[PDB]
Amino acid sequence: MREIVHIQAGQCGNQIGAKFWEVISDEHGIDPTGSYHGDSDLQLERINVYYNEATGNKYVPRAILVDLEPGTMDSVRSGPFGQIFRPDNFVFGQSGAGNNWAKGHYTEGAELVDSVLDVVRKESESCDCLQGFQLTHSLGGGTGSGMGTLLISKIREEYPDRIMNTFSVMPSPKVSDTVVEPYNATLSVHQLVENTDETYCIDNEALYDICFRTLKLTTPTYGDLNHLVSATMSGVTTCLRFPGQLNADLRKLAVNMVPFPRLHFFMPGFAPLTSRGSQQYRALTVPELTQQMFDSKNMMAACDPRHGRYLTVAAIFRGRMSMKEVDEQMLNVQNKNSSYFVEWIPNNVKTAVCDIPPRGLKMSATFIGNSTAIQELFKRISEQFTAMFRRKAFLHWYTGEGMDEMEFTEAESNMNDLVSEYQQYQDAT
Amino acid sequence: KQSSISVAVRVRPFTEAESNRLVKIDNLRKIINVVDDRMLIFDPPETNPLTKMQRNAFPNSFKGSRIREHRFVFDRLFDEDCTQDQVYRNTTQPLLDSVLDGYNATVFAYGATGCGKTHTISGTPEDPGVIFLTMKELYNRIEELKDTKIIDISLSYLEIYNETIRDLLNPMTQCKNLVIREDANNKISVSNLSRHRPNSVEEVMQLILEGNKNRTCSPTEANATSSRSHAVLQINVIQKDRTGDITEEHTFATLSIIDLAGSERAAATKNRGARLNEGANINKSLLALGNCINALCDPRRRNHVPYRDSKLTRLLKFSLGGNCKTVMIVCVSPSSQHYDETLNTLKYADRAKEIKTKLIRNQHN
Amino acid sequence: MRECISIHVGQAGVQIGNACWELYCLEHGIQPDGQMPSDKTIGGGDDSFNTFFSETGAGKHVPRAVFVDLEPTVIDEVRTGTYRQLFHPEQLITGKEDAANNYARGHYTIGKEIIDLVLDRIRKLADQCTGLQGFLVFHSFGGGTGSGFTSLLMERLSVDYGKKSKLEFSIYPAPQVSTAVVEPYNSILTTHTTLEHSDCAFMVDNEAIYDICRRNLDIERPTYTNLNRLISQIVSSITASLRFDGALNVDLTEFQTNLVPYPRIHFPLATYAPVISAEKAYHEQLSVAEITNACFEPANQMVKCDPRHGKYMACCLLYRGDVVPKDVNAAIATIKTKRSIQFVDWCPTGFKVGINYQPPTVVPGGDLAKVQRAVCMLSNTTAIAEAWARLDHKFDLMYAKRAFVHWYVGEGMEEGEFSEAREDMAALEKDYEEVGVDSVE
Ligand SMILES: CC(=O)O[C@H]1C(=O)[C@@]2(C)[C@H]([C@H](OC(=O)c3ccccc3)[C@]3(O)C[C@H](OC(=O)[C@H](O)[C@@H](NC(=O)c4ccccc4)c4ccccc4)C(C)=C1C3(C)C)[C@]1(OC(C)=O)CO[C@@H]1C[C@@H]2O
Ligand SMILES: Nc1nc2c(ncn2[C@@H]2O[C@H](COP(=O)(O)OP(=O)(O)OP(=O)(O)O)[C@@H](O)[C@H]2O)c(=O)[nH]1
Ligand SMILES: Nc1nc2c(ncn2[C@@H]2O[C@H](COP(=O)(O)OP(=O)(O)O)[C@@H](O)[C@H]2O)c(=O)[nH]1
Ligand SMILES: Nc1ncnc2c1ncn2[C@@H]1O[C@H](COP(=O)(O)OP(=O)(O)O)[C@@H](O)[C@H]1O
Ligand SMILES: [Mg+2]
Ligand SMILES: [Mg+2]
Repeated sequence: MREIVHIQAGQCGNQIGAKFWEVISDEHGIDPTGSYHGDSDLQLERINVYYNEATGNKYVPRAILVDLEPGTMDSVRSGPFGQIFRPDNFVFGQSGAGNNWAKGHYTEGAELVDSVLDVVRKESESCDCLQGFQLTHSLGGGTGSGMGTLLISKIREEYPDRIMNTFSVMPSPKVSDTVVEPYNATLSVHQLVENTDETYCIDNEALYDICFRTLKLTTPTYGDLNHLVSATMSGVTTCLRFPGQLNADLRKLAVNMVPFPRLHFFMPGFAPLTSRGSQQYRALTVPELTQQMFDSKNMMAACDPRHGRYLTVAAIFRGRMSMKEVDEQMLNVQNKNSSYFVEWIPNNVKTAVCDIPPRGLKMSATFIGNSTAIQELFKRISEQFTAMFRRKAFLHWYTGEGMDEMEFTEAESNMNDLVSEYQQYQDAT
Repeated sequence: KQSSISVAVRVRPFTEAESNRLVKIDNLRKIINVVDDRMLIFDPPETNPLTKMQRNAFPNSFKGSRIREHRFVFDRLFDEDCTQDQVYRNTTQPLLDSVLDGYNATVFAYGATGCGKTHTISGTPEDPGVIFLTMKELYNRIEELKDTKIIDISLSYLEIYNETIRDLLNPMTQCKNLVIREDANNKISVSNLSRHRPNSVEEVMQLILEGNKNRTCSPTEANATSSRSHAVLQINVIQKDRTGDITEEHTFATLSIIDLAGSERAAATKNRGARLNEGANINKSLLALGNCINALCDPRRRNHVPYRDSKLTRLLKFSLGGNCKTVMIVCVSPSSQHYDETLNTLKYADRAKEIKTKLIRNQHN
Repeated sequence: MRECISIHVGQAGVQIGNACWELYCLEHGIQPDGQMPSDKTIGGGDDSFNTFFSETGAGKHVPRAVFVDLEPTVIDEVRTGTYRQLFHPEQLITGKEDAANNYARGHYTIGKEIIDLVLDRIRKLADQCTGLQGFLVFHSFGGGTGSGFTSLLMERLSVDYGKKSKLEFSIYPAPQVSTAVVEPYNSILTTHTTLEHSDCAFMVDNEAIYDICRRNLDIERPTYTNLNRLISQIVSSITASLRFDGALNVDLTEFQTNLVPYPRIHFPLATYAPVISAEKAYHEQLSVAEITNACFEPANQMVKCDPRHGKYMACCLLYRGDVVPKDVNAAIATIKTKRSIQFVDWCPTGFKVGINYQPPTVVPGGDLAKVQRAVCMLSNTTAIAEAWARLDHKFDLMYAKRAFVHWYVGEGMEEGEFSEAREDMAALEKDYEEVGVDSVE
């Protein structure tokens, strides 16, 4: 029985996690009280992947909620599903990290990491077999970046042979939400490349573009962005907890999509996505699902695949459908778009099919891409980083917390090396 | 100015059991024929009379076996009967002369498990290896240069185990506090190493023995004392003049001696659990090293050499990147039972002969 | 008295086994609960033959099968399905984790800690067999379990049971269609470690069966159920001679004797000619000659190759139903006059014939028509060399970059083994090139 321990760090991680637990609890028919009231019997046979049984057929999420600002924890508690979370898994401090990576990694996070790891050890050692961890956080903020990377490092030390799944919100290209975003993002990426098996890069502007352009939403609050991300996170692990014609767990996706150890930053997507009015004009079939799925405008990372080449993509379908259609479509996409796939991997598409669609849909699909275009992310950050690091724009807030300039230089060099590797595999034969 | 990476090959002698089986069968087979100092033949023909008799009436209808031997050329070859002094004189003494002249140098051992790398480098008390001879000759030449130059040695000794760095001369230092950080000029600069200062042969050999005692080692059924870590020894030699007219002629160099853990074959091994996990990490590190060799050889891949795939390749970055004379000691076991692995250890070595580097004399002050 | 043990490895093997045992239960009148109601009419009769089903005192019939997938999902679908009461509860899962499309995991790391249990169950099942003939292993190239654990199991069975026939039904990777990017590595390593242990490997391709379903059966959107039903029909045709009377019987040891000239070329293709819908079952005679001609059409082959690019080394035609030997003789004589169908000079005999009285069953909910005669063909050709070479080229295109190789060395494998496997595959190609050459004297 494969089990996942879910860790939520920072405000962004906590909001995404709250929406995700809403989605998963609805998927398995778990009510806000923790009791089951669903219909299908397939909802219980793999409830152990995310939930533990407590007393009265009450199911408690295997979640660990982490922050340094107490307000997020109160917001989670007072929400619709605040009463299903275990009270002892709410680990939180007093003063935030100050949008400072060093405070959340060395000064403030270091004082709270022990309690979080105690809870992690309690949850992880209470499983027949742990499949891995998944962490939801944000780069470009103090608590999320610092505590998430510290926890990832220490869990990797304790659990070197388990999967690590980082769903992270990266800095956006046009508008920033923190002045010191490049420093935190660079140090976070430096820690992530050495201590994660697969990272799902998310960008807020891509989600805004999807909501406005595809869903025709004019007020896309963070609830809707969390909705989209939550659909993706549910799609990734669908074959772990439902039967299918062709299964695929997290480790299989990591094996098939990571050709080289350091190139494990992915570009997610989800289909179908339609407006409330335009649904009735669209026939939902696999040819339309794959058409929306591979569209550059449906990606969640704000990086155009068409500026690079796909090293490897993975498509996870949900619903009753034929295998011939999926195979023929994943062959036609490669044949027609052969310029956007590396030619030294003969088959760049991993396929998985699950028989249980989402609750209100007859068919769905989740995209996870691995392409060289992701370098356009890192390069941008690197540029901004050096633009601040040449003049030492804000370094006294970090060196004042005990950091050395060698850490900054090493992070910059590592990110530049990653960019160089991606460029090498883009331009190759 | 160019300098090629020299490759010496050493063939270990048979064990007592293997020697007994092979001698009885010959009266099991030796598959490495060392025909010249720079030339060996791998799986030579006409060493199996039954195969000769069968193939003399079987005109290439089917293969069932090798059809043509492999022919290998290296810088120097050592047979089963070589001793430690012959290896030392022709593999690393010029490197010590270079480090005392002002040019960085490294010697490192590679091969399959149980081929005699720790024997070559560390040796045994009754048969000292490369390190003992090198330090002895270094301190002797220091005594020769006394009252003419001032020579300072700084010694560092670490190990790579499961992609974690440990200081062999300062235990209880946490793995979390030993990290590799490249500065603005791409210098390795491992953090929090002891950097000891010996001043005699007795002190340096005692220090090195204490370091060797802290290496990770356990039985794995290939040999009762199997190294499970990549051991790196660095000797910084710094030369000052006694005249008092101190100028840029002040010199400083590094001699590196590296013992690599061996590749474990999967088809023929009985190591289950933590030993297998350690072998997996060792194999990952050696694969990363091989990728670095292939990238350095191929002009088309010069845009990126994957040094960061493992800590071993990062610590070996200085050697292959520039300003260092490199020697590779490739250790092999000459038996049919180890036909497969040996071939790879030869084949990789062949590619490694095509790496070239630029050497610049060091100056200071 | 006669019997054979079926082994189903991986998801593909398990699902093919579901189809196969559904077909067997319908053929022999076994209900899903294991009871045979035909005893209520003919008490003590023999409608359920003990080649596949062991009988207990209560009248329950237990299939002689072993299921393994290193993952609980697929077997758990069986334990809570309609055939939960048929199989013995020892359906084996070491699914605390799967192989993740990794040969090393299913052979070296997680393939252990289940192998002893599986061989213990196989030993227990064989100890009930008074006259075991051989094993039918169902697996797939390209998966983790189906490659690695199948190779390990074949290696152990070759020692435990020695000269005992081991026939394999394997899903070959398609030339174009695939569901994983590491299929070449798994397939090459599997073949390298399996050549010295199997006796005959029957091969099918999902792309070819998709084409067959699209063209002949008028199914635009087939799932794996249709493919598994066709494979089940082929397996039933092969094993019919052990169960029902016939004019010409074929034992399991006959296939390896007739279809395998040399030890290393034991890779025949399988096909099933009268694949037809109920609507198209009318408008045609479906005589012996027509079906035998359909066997040799390249379009109807279930491995995406063309026999016209090579030479036939051996052919085995298994007939079922209302078939007269004179018609089979005339059909094969007609085939031998075609210039498009070449045979190697070192085999002027070519054909083996088997004939059985029992016609195939309808499998309600299926797609095949109720034909009153049918033919299966097992043909060893040199054209399969092409199907090897493509994989080898694909392997090279990855191995030159060492793409995905770290996932394999991270589970205890040495890099050089990859090269060693590829070299063994080169020799295999050359063997085919040496086998299909005109002799001279
Ligand atoms: C015709 C009908 O029944 O209404 C649909 C609907 O109109 C559409 C537009 C839905 C609707 O989604 C949205 O309006 C939306 C808004 C912001 C961000 C994302 C979505 C829907 O809300 C979403 C809802 O989806 C689900 O119920 C899925 O199971 C989904 N559930 C949740 O996310 C969920 C949210 C809160 C509480 C509990 C569950 C899911 C998706 C993936 C994985 C697991 C679960 C559905 C079918 C609809 C509405 C209700 C209008 C869509 O939803 C998804 C992501 O499947 C948006 O495009 C799809 C396609 C649908 O046609
Ligand atoms: N014909 C047919 N092929 C199948 C079926 N199920 C899976 N396959 C094929 O099996 C191949 C891969 O095998 P997997 O599905 O991964 O099963 P496996 O060998 O156990 O691999 P793991 O699940 O990783 O252990 C794919 O190419 C599929 O097309 C099936 O029901 N019928
Ligand atoms: N998707 C999503 N992103 C968010 C949300 N709230 C904040 N963010 C992002 O998180 C970043 C701010 O980091 P934050 O978590 O607030 O810092 P912290 O509280 O100190 O950990 C910004 O770049 C925001 O774009 C949210 O509800 N959803
Ligand atoms: N040239 C040699 N002469 C004598 N013994 C040798 C020689 N090479 C290897 N050995 C023997 O092999 C054994 C194990 O070799 P070792 O060097 O530990 O393997 P590895 O190179 O994998 O560390 C030692 O006990 C040593 O005596
Ligand atoms: Mg050693
Ligand atoms: Mg499986």
